[PDB]
Amino acid sequence: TRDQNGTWEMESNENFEGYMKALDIDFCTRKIAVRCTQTKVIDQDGDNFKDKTTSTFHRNYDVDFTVGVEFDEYTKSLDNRHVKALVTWEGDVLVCVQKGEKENRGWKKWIEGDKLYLELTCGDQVCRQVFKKK
Amino acid sequence: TRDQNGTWEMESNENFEGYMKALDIDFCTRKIAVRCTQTKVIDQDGDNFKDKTTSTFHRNYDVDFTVGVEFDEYTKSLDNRHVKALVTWEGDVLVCVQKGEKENRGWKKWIEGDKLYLELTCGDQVCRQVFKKK
Repeated sequence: TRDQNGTWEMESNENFEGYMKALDIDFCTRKIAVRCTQTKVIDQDGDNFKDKTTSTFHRNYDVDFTVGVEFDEYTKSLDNRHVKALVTWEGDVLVCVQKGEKENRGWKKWIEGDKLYLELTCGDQVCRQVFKKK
Repeated sequence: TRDQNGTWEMESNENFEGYMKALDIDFCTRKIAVRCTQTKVIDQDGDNFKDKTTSTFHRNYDVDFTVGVEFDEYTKSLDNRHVKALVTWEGDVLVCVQKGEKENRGWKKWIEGDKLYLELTCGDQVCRQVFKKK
């Protein structure tokens, strides 16, 4: 049949790497591409085609802790280091010190209204993230 | 408030790059991380916390065309090249030639049984992908 309409999920993919190398695509772009599942949404009206390809993947980083109990954190998919992490309350702020190779490494986390605030520190570098409640 | 329970979706992220460089993280890992959106699911029981952060990469690539009408394609989900793409029917197979810098570059797309087949060619490298209805 000629009718390709529908939403399609990729089930096998052979020699994706050999093809991307022939296109001279760099190592990192290739690494992202091979991790993605692919969904094709095809809308076909006779000889008129609309093809939307969605590339996606997801990874999880999970930490469990008790306030006041030191725990070993292995920072997988970040810098892959071991730190000794200790979380305390300072007011209504959750404060963590990650003792290890890097000095002044830690974070602070707190709620204000309907937003969660996260400040990640290493050395002189601070990263500030803001999350909104779903 | 001290209640951090819930699902939190990241809305802003400042100096994530400077923080990761202070952790000595390589180019590719830094590249993937800054492109992911972030969702934090926090389960809080007194001072006991579980924080599951999911990092999601998600991109859409849309091509629209009419069979037999040449169109301009910018391959942003692969090698970011401009090609002149022309799609024709060969029987019930959709055949495309992507005219441009790369020699013998094109693809073929067809339905066989109940699955969608996509064969991508550049030079002597062929990639075969198979899709099922989702």
